[PDB]
Amino acid sequence: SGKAVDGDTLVLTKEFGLIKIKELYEKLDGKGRKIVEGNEEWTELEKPITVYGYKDGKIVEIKATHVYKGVSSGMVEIRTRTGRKIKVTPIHRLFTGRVTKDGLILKEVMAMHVKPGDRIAVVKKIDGGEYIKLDGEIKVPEILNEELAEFLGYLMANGTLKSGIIEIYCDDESLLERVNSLSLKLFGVGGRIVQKVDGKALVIQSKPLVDVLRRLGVPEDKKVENWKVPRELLLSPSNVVRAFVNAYIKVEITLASEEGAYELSYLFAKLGIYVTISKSGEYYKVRVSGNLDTIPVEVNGMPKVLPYEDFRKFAKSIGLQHIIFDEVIDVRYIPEPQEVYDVTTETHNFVGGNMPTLLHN
Ligand code: NI
Ligand code: NI
Ligand code: NI
Repeated sequence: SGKAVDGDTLVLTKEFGLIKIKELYEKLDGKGRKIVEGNEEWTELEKPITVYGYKDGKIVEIKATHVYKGVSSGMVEIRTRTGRKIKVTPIHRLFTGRVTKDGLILKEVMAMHVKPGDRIAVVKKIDGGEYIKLDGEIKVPEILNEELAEFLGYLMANGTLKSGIIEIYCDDESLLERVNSLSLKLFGVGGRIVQKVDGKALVIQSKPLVDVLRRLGVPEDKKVENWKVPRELLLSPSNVVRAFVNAYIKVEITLASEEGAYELSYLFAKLGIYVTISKSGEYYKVRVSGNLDTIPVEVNGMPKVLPYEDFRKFAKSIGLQHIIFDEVIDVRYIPEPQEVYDVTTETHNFVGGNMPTLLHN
């Protein structure tokens, strides 16, 4: 086998958003020049796609030129403290590393040899994105600007899409006037703040508004099985995502959708926001804290581990990041054959996993 990952491993791409690598492979398969050797297959893509990777000290957009599928006789599963869970072939590479006076020093380690306590590299800040254009009756904003994203923030944070009706509950009357004002501004349709008998609420009665908001990917409400972040938000610029997130939080988020929680970790990473995920019973809890409680550094040119409050003093001393170092809590070998997948990029690394992780093929 080569250096490869489980088919459910999420990958952030420009062309398809956040997608499991087996589903990306099915879309790029054979679209180019193909080489088959037994159970392994390589395609040199006729049209390279765009993914994200570590390059010149930043997490940025990069080209991906080749795809791979084969079989591995077993896998390694690595669980870290922030909640990353990555399933990879034993020779797949990850990065350990340290913070020094002149930036990060990294070191490749095969997944088979990662042990608990290792500080592996994960992605805290994603640079990238561009304004997305969207698809008469209710007027619709033609690009996904900051105002539309702010509206969608409030909506998905505490709004439902009953009937052909939109309802948004809260206190803080200024938030609710803001939502109605933005609704009139963007869509030309307003609502009245019906002081409901539980608390205050805004309600907009427009059958075609809930419909285009559904087409945008807005969930009918929270507490739904397939709750997901609208695709276009992951692909948007940083200021748009900030307009969304500042509205979505008025700090923890409980969901029943594994996928939606993972997508949220990517959305927050696009703002450099440190995020953890935990699973209580069947529910997922996305917690929004800027780094771990201990940080691996180089002092005296020698390795050391510093608590957070000594690390911050040392870091302010030297001028301080897109990458941080998560702590492994569990390494497991799974002796089970499965299909594995890979994507070749110019940097020989890419950003994937249930939470943004720097993977090295
Ligand atoms: Ni290498
Ligand atoms: Ni940056
Ligand atoms: Ni509220």
